[PDB]
Formats: sequence, structure tokens, C-alpha cells
Amino acid sequence: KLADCSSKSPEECEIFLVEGDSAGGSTKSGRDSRTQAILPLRGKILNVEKARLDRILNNNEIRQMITAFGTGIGGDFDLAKARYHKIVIMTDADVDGAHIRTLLLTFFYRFMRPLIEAGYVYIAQPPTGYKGLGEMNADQLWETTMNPEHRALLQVKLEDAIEADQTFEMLMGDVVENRRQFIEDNAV
Amino acid sequence: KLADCSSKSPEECEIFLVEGDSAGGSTKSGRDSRTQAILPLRGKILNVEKARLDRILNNNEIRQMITAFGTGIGGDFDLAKARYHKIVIMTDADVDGAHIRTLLLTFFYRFMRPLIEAGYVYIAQPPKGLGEMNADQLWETTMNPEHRALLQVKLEDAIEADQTFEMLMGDVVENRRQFIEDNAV
Amino acid sequence: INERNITSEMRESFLDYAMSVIVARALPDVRDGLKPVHRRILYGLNEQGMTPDKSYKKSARIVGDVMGKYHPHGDSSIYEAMVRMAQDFSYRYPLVDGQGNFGSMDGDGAAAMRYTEARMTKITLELLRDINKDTIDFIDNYDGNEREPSVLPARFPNLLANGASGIAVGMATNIPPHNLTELINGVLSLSKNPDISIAELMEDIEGPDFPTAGLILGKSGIRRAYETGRGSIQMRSRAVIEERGGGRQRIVVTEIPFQVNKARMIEKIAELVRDKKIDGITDLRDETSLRTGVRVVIDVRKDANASVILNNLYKQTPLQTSFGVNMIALVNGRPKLINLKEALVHYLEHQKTVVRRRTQYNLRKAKDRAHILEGLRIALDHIDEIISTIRESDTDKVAMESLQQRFKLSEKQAQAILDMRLRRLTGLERDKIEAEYNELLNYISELETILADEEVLLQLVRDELTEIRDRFGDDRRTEIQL
Amino acid sequence: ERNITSEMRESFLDYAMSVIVARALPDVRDGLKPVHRRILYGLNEQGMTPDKSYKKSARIVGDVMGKYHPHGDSSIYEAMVRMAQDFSYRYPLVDGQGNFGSMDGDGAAAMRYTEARMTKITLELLRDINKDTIDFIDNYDGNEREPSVLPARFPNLLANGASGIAVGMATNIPPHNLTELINGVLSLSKNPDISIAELMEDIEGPDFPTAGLILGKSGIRRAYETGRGSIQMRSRAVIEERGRQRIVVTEIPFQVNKARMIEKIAELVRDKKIDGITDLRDETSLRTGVRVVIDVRKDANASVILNNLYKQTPLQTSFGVNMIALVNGRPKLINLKEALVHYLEHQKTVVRRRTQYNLRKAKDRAHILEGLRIALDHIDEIISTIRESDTDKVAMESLQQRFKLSEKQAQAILDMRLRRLTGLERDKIEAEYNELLNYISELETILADEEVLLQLVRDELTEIRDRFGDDRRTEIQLG
DNA sequence: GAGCGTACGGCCGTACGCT
DNA sequence: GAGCGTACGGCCGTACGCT
Ligand SMILES: NC[C@H](Oc1noc2ccc(-c3ccccc3Cl)cc12)c1ccccc1
Ligand SMILES: NC[C@H](Oc1noc2ccc(-c3ccccc3Cl)cc12)c1ccccc1
Repeated sequence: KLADCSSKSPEECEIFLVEGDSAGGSTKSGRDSRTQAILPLRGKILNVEKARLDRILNNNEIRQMITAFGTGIGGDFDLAKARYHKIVIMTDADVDGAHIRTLLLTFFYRFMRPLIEAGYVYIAQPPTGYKGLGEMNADQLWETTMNPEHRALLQVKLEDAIEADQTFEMLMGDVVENRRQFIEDNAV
Repeated sequence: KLADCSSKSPEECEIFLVEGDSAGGSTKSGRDSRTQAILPLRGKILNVEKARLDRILNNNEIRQMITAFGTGIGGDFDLAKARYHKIVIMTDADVDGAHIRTLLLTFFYRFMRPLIEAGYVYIAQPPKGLGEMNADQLWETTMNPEHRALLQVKLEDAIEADQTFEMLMGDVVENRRQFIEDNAV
Repeated sequence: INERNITSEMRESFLDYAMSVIVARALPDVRDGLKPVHRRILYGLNEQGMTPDKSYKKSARIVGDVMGKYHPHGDSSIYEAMVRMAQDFSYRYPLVDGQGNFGSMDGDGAAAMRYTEARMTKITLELLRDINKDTIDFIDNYDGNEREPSVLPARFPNLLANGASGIAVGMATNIPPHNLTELINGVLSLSKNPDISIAELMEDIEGPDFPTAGLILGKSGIRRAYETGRGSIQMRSRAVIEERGGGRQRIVVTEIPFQVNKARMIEKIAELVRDKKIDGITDLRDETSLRTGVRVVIDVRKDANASVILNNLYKQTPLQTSFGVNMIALVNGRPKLINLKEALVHYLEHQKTVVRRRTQYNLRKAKDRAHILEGLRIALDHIDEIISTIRESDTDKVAMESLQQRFKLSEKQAQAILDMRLRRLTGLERDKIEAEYNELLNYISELETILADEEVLLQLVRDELTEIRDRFGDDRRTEIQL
Repeated sequence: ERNITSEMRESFLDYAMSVIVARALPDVRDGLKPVHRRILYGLNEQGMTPDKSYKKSARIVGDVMGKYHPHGDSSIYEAMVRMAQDFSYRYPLVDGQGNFGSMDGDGAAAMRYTEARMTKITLELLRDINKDTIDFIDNYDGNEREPSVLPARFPNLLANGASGIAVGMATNIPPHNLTELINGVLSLSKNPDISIAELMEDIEGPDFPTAGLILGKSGIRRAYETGRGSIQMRSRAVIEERGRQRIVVTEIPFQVNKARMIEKIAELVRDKKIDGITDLRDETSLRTGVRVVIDVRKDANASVILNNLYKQTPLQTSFGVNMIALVNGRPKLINLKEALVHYLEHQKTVVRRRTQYNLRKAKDRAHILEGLRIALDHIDEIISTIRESDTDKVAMESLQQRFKLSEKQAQAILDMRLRRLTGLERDKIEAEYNELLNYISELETILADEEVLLQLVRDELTEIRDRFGDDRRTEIQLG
């Protein structure tokens, strides 16, 4: 499912994570295939905060991401074996985009924290009002979102590791009451 | 995908072959589940006249039909091990119905000829498709032994039958094209 | 800096999702009982006048129209939501009239949308009645190229009638269906006594009424659910023990619990027998048919006590199932856990609003029309002068000014007279205009009486609910054993 | 009781005939299969025109499946997608927004994701469809009217081409250059007895959207003569310095899958079945265009490796011309000239019928205006007649009897508004009436003289050629 | 051959909370 | 437990003729 770039120099390579083959195809047309790889996922990914480790390692989407990055996970994680120095989360401009974004960030923070620390995790910002990236044309998707000359990536910065541990456990954890409390407190 | 009947007496049991789960569901509701089984197929079935034997025996729809009838095929075919004494082809009243009907008849004639000889193969006559009808109406017109109108498939001339299957369903295009031009109205 | 704090990104991203799932996906509005996708389907049926009198339209046509104009999401999400509204075993009062394979109780799905056709049910007209009389607020659709209704008029109490189940974020909803007759008697009782107790309401509303019928064990769960919005209700299959000949008995099941899959439930029983985990069952057949209705037969061994086997089946299978009531709906756009009385109060308040606004609108339109008829009367009564005035006028603008000046007419009345057709100068037409004008004056007076006295308006709500109860009310199906 | 032979012959014929005349073969007139025609007509009925904004594909497919095409959503959507691909259709008929696939054979995104409308040239396919130019027929359930054929104001069968697997036969017609085609039709329209050879001075050969090369005029000639011929297509490839060389491919043959073609080359190298290739990259980008690079070992001969690649991969492919289309509802193998003749004859019919229709409508309107003129000229009497009338029915009879009016004219006068009795309104009516009489006379000139029609057709074809004509892409190499 | 392009078809993953 | 019901998604067969 990975459409890899020609360059084997990680320092100048970047991988784009997209919601499906819908966005996958539009992206593969738009991209600079010299330095820009594409891994299309298959919708909602496993919530690793709730799931047991057996299920996580057997998950096909989790496996493809580990293989693509080539860093391994947890203790065996090796930042120098990284195959891209920019992992770009490019989810649609909608609410289910925001959910797949929180689910991926939960995976990166629990299994590849040093990737976030190194500043290798970024968040693309497609212009709002198209349905998703499966609804954009490749010419326009390149110029706004993927072209290093005009694009606006957000670099994910981890400031407080204690506050981060509490936030992932509250939003993505199995305890419903803390999550519900957070929503009521922060509603509107 | 087989919804079998309760009775294990083949002499009074019948199986209905339908185009998909569309017709499958409507049929399963309409039927007398005491004596009427249903095998929903998955669209166009393999043309056994064109296909190699390896592919035919590995085909999942061909396998399910062999399993359902329990007679086996060719030389090992045993009419007495038949699990139904009425195999009813119930395809839609359209052109793609007619095609799936010719494809099934080609399978029965090449692999289970004695089933046709014994008069166990029938053709339902729904009054656009029956995948679009309700179960109440599908029962009363097509499946109810009190009011339904089945056609029993009768094999008269085996030589003429062998030539007709080879011409319509065979790999030789020119004989098929000739037949169409000749019989076009 | 294009730089973004991971904590900020998580909190704002997750909140955007969570809030959206709560107020615009999974939870129904307390007023019309509808989630967005349901509302958009019923409104889409109405905008393409797919009404009960007109013929069934292809589902793919309906799903395409709804997805294009109102609901920017998957065709499967829309079609499956429409299918459920059409299943007489899912919806106590079906809102969609389906033609073809819309599934069965055995959990075989509906045929694909290419295969099925659909329209409104007669009762869905009551959901939409007066949607065009400024009774509910419209809002822009997702792309701003269309107007969609924020809520339906809902002239019957649909949230409780049909019920609702929905997994949201931080919360879910599970509301059982009810008997429409019982509900409307409940609302009438409440509309006469604002201070009515849950206990008094339950003399009208005995408990849930599932489309699949069956039995509810006791009033404890029902009471707790209507008191607090949360309660467990024990549902049970309608089963009897009968002689089958040779002195041998059998258990016959004719009704199963709500949302229980018949095919799956039988497989659990066959699996208990296969695995020798229940003793005495010699055969298991599903004799269900459109003629007999639901009929699952369990043959019992000659030695064996059938009543003991039935009690074991209840303990060990979905033949007895709990319905976990969790009455969460949107009230002023926020999720609230509501008791039976809050749900009925919010509904009655919605009706008072709809009928008041309808009356205000009817009065507006009637007055505008009465004003025009006054102009037409003057024009017909002095038609010879009107013609000369218009003939000596060079342009429409001059004729408008001359008519207004000469006959003391408004701009609206002068426009109406210039738009009048020659066929309106016949003898019968002058009488027809004065007939319409006199009826209009009585109607305007009737409408003003309603807006003047809230008790008159509330009585109109009561009367229209009663008409719906008499036309659509039906017998209880689920027996509540005390 | 049913004879197995009778059942087979009648069942199979029903299927076969249906696949031939109503699925897989295009009409010779508009070049369209049923599914294509129903999509373009569906776009037109919901006024999804180039000027208006893109509508969701799921909305379009639903409407088409509901009203015209009672078959799978996938069959409809994929047929619409292809019409929108600039690498499939030489003159795209659908304007797509989103992922409508690539040359690598990645599919279009699902119909929930994409939006679509007409292309400016699809207006020419539909122009005058509402002026009784083509016969309408009942749809499958009899609840709707659909067009049997489109006006097709440009020759779409040859322009865009067509491939279709039927029963007993298939079709394979390559796309053409529109400019060359229209020059061909003009030549034919001046000389009914024109030779294929003379037509080929206008129509050099196929013109694929993907460009590339055709080897020789032998295959092309045989195909245009007889309706059957093999045409050898070849990738545009050069050898260039990289002191090592490389083969660069910038254009591939028509309907060849880029991703698959590269995999065949990699597979020949993996399986040591071709000698000398040291690397294989696809440097294609939307900015650079198509660019497949094949690195050659130092002091390996690159020309030999290129000739081997042509023999052993789809880098060279044959296009098997089999020009079968429906003529008077029957499949016919047709030569280039039959295809152009049937098209020109369709145009003569469409323009004649349009003119007959415009005349009909103008005369009906002139008749109404004659009634309004009489009514305005005796307005005082008209009013009294209507006022003394008790019902509309009596007024209609009185007006007809008193003023020698038709039922249509009396209806028009009863429907006339009072604002039409002002001074400027009488002049406005007589202005419209006089212009109408000139128009009726212009239309009758066209119906009277078949040659006057032809001269008009020339000018409107020339306008289309000037707006839509474009350069050849496929080079045809002699020898 | 193996794939072109309209047709007949079908089957699986994930989030979310509560029983 | 597992599956309820709106949401994000994906993957496989068959006929037909021609080269
Ligand atoms: N009343 C307690 C609680 O309310 C909420 N839970 O989550 C929420 C998220 C958002 C809002 C909201 C508040 C203000 C404005 C707009 C909005 Cl959208 C309210 C709640 C509850 C939940 C479930 C059941 C019973 C009660
Ligand atoms: N016209 C030459 C000849 O015709 C046919 N071949 O197969 C056919 C099947 C059907 C019909 C037909 C006849 C009457 C009405 C409607 C129909 Cl569809 C005609 C032909 C031909 C042979 C070979 C190739 C191309 C064309």
C-alpha cells in the first residue's frame, strides 16, 4: 500500500499518511515522487490506548506504519534507522479527520515518542471547504499542501511529558467518566 | 449460503437457485421451509463449456451446488444420492436472467446430465425482477405448489443438445455469431 | 513558527470530533426524535414529493439526492439508516415504505440500493405536516447551496414512539419504542396538569411497546427508567409448551425480544445442544413463514420436563434479554439525561411553538390575501374606469401611480389589478371573489382568537393530537406481566 | 414441460441480442453506448452544465440509475469516470473534480468523494436535443422519457473511439483528430463518390490522447478500407548520455497501464530474460509529464536493448481495429467512409427536424399574436363580450363566434393580463409579430432547398472546428 | 495470452458506550 | 460477552471477443 520515493536519503525524504486510496491517488499524482512517499491507511486505526499489545502488533495498519518508518517500537525504537525525517499526518478537513489525527498521535506518543521529540512528526493543513483530500484535484493539493515552497506544515512539539501522559489517558483511555467530564467542561 | 429445508425426504424436497442475496432474502421469507431449500448464487456463474476442468472444480459457486445436491459429478454422479427431486432455476424475467439460466443449464447438461434425464431440473416463471418483489407475492405466483407454473426441462435429442451447447456456449465465436444473425428478429 | 503543541492539537482535534458526534450524528433531538441522517432522508423524500399516493422511487435515486444536498457522508450510512426506518421489526411506526428485500429478523441485510425502492409512510406526513408554514427554522446545508430543516414539526411524539439507539462520544442513548395511543393520552394528561407525577403518567403509558411484541417481566425496571432516565427492562420471548403426539411435548416460540437476531438465537440453542450444555432437546426447527408468523419449535425428549428446559433456555440464551434504558437526547442543542416527564414536556412545548407559529403564518398570509381581494373588489366594481386609467397610461409604472391615486389603492393592490386576467371579468368570478373574501374574514377572526388566548391554542394542540391518535393509534403488542 | 434445446436457443438469443443492441456496442450516429448516453442526458436534465458548479457523483449515478439505467452503480460510475479521463477520451465528455484515476491504473475514488459536470464539447453532443431533432422512447419502467440517440453535432464515434466486448462480436475503434475528421466529413459532403484514399488526405490515421507513434500506413489503410486491421503503436523513447547512456520514455501506447508496463520490464530484468538494464525508475510528475528512465550498463548497446524492450513488453502494442457499431439498430462491420456517411446523414436529419420544429413553434406563436392583435384592436367589444359571459366556457364560445378566433387564440385572450392594454404593449406585440414572419420565411427557404441547408451546416461546423479543433498528438512514421 | 469495457454479483476492517 | 447503529475505510469473483 506504500508508494515510496526514489531518494534513500532520510534527511530529505518525507512520508504522507492519508485516510484512504481516495486521497492516496490524488496525493500520488500531486507529489514530488523523488522525496515524497505516501502510505494510505484504511479508515479509523486501532486506539492503542484501549487495545491490548497482542492485537496492536497483529494489526495490519500498525504493522505497515512500523515497516515504512523502519525504526521498530518501544525499547527497540532506533531514531537513526528512521527512513523519513518528516512523517506528515494529512487527514481530511472534517471531524472524522480530527479523530484519525488523535488516533495516530496516540500511537506515535505511546510507541514512538522519540520521533515526536526529534520533531519528525508534522500535521499538514489542507484548505477547508472541500469534503476531504479525495475531493481535491492533484494540481491544487500539491500547490496548497505538499509543495515545500507554499505549504504550511505544523511541527508537533511535546512540551510537558507529565501533562501529555494525563491528556492521552483521559481522551483515549478506557475510563469514560474522565473523557465525558472533559467534554462537558470544554463544551462551547 | 444454503438455507436448507427441515424434511430429509428428497422425494418431496425442492431447492431454488436465485441470482443473489437480494432474491435470496425475499425467497427465504416466502418459502415453505419444511420442503423448500434456497441456494443464492453470486451473479454470472462459470461457463463450464469454455472453462478448463481445474478452474471448474476450484470454483466456489460450482462447489456449493455439487455439495447441496450431494450427487457428485461426471462418472461418480449417483442419481439415488440426490438430496432434492426438484432443482428449480429461478432467475429474473430479464436478459441477464436468461444468461444465468443458459450458464446453469450448460453446467447441469455437461456434469449432471442424468439429473435432467430423471426430470429433476425445472425453470420457475416469475410473473421488473423478483429481487424487487415482496415475499407474500413471490410465494403466491412462483413458489406455492397450489398456483405456481414450473417448466420441467425435458431432453429429447441428445445429439442435437450436444451441438446446441457447443454452438452457444463453446469457444468457437463464428458458429455463435451465425446462429444470432440467422435467428435475429 | 509552523509549530504545534501535541497536547493543544489532541485537545482541540478530539473536542471537534466528540462535539460533532454528539450534536450532529449519534443523538436524536428531543422534539422530532430524529438524528441528522434520519431528518435529511425524510426531508429529501418530501422535497421530491415521494408521498404515499405517488409510486415507489429507486433507493439509489433517494440516497444520491440526500448525499448531494444535505448529508455529505457515505452512501452506506444513509441507505442503512433508511432501511431501518422501513423495517416493521425495527420501527414500531415505520417512517419509510419499502418495496423489495429490506432484510428480515434473521439479520440478513437489505438488498443493495440498486435493487430496492421506497417512499413516505402515511404517518411520516404527520412528521412533515406544516413544514412549509414557517413552523420550524431552516438553516444552510453543509456547502451553503441548499436550505435544510433544523427540526421537523413532528405532529406525533416520535422520540418515544419509535425510540432511538446511538453510540456517541462520552455518552450513548437507548430509548425503547412506545404505544402511540398510550403516549398521546400521556401528553393530553400532562397538557391538562403541568404538575402531574410520573406515577400518574404511567396510568396512560404502561411501559415500552416493542414492534416484535413479546413480554416484559414486572414494572420495577420500567418505573426506574421513567423516574431517572436509566433502568434495566427484562424482555422475554412468548413461548408455550404443547403436546406433539405420542405423549411427547415441545416448546413453541412465536415472539422474540426486541433487536434479538432470530437466526443467531437459534444457532446459540443448537450450539448448547451440540456441546451437551443443556439437557432434553431432541430437535430444533424454525417453522417461521409469512402465513404462520414467527414459529421456532424445540422438541423435548419423552422423559424430560419441558418447563425446566424452558427456564434453562431463558437463563442460557437471548430467549430472555435485558433492554438497557439510557434516555439521552438533545435539549436546546445539548445532550441531557431526561425522565419520561421531561421528554413529554419538551415535546408538548415543541407542539405549542409549531401551532403558534403556523397560526401567526396563516394570519400573515390571510391578511395579505384579504388586502389583495379588497383591491380586486374595487377593480371589478369600477372595471370601466380601471380599463380607461390603464389604457391612457403609457407604461406599467404610470398605470400603477394612476390606479393608486385615482382609487386609493396600495402598490400591492395596483400590482394585483395589473396582473388580473380578462377571464376574471365574467359574472360568476365577481361572486367567487366575494365568497372567498367573507370566508377569509371569519378565518382571520378565528386565528386572532387562538393568538389572544393560550388556552384556545393549547386546546387546538390537544384536538390535533387526538385526531392523530384516532387515525394512527393501535393496540399494545408487548404484554407487561405484573 | 420445456424442451432443453428450445430453452437454450431462446434464452441465449434474448441475452446475446440485448448485449449487442443495448449494452456493449455504440450507435454509429452519436458514438455512445446506452450507459454513456443516459449519463450525458442525466447531466443535461439536471442542468449540470460547464457554467454551473460540480455536483456529487453519487447524486448523478443515483439519478441515472433511478430514471434511465436499471443496472449496477459501479457499471454507471466507472463509465462516467472514463469519459472524464484525458488519457482515455481524446475529447473528454465529463469534467471531473477529484481523484478520477491516473495512467498507472489506480481507480477513481468512490462516487462519495468525486464531483462532475459536462465539458464545453458535451454541449455540442446535446445541442438542440429539446427541438424534436431525435426520437424519445419510454425508459425501462415507463415512468420517464429518454433519448434513443443524441444530436451529436460533432462526429463522436471516430473522435473518442469505442471498445466493447458483446456476444458473437466485439468492437474496437481508435480515437481520431477532430479537425482531420471534420475536414473528412466536409470532403465527403462535397463528393459522395470520394475514395478512402482521398479521405485519408484529411484523416491521416488514429490520434490517441496518449500521443506516441504509429509504425506505417499499412495497418491504418487496411482498417479504414475493410473495418479490420492491426495498427502498431510505439512508445516515444530516445537514447541519451546520463559516459553511460539511458533510454527515456515520454509517451506510452494507448490503453497501456504505465505501472503494469514498468513491472513487466522489472520482471524481465529480475528473471534475467533481457540483458543490459542496470536500473528502472518512473520519474513521471504532473510538472515534468511522463518520464520512465531505463539505465543501460556501460558499453552495452542501448539501441539493441530498446528493440528487445519493444519485442518483449507493452512498450510496443498492437491496436486491433474491429469497426463494429449499430446501424439502423443492427451491428455492422463498417469502413471509414460508411461511418462518416452515416454521421453526415444523421446531421442532415437533425438540422432538417430542428428547422421543421422551429417553424412549427414560430407558426403556433404567430397564430397566438394574430389573436392578441385582433383583441387589442377591438378591446372595448372584447371586454363587454367577457363581462356578459357567466362562465369561462361561455366567454370562449362568444369570443370564437363574434371575432372568428380559434380555441387557442380565445384561451390566449382570456389569459391576457390588463397591463397588456397600455400604449407601448400594442407596439411591442406587433414588433414581435413582424420579426416572427421574417423568421418563418427564413425557415421555409431552408426546408425548400436541400442545398441551402448544406451551406449553413458548413458555417456551423467551421465555428465548432475553430472553437474545439486541436493539433495531432500521435506521430505516424512512414516506412 | 490477457486485458480492453459494460454487465451479473459478493465479502471484510476500524471508533464509540453500554449491557 | 457481543453487537447495537452512524461514521471512516478496504478486497474478491463471473461473461463476452479479439489480438
Ligand atoms: N448535564 C451533564 C452532561 O452534559 C454534557 N455531557 O457532555 C456534554 C458536552 C457538551 C455539552 C454542552 C454544554 C453547553 C453548551 C453546549 C454543549 Cl454541546 C453538555 C454536555 C450530561 C451528559 C450525559 C447525560 C446527562 C448529562
Ligand atoms: N449486418 C451484417 C451482420 O449482421 C449481424 N451479425 O450478427 C447480428 C446479430 C443481430 C443482428 C440483427 C438483425 C436484425 C435485427 C436486429 C439485429 Cl441486432 C444482425 C447481425 C454482421 C456480421 C458480422 C459482423 C458484423 C455484422
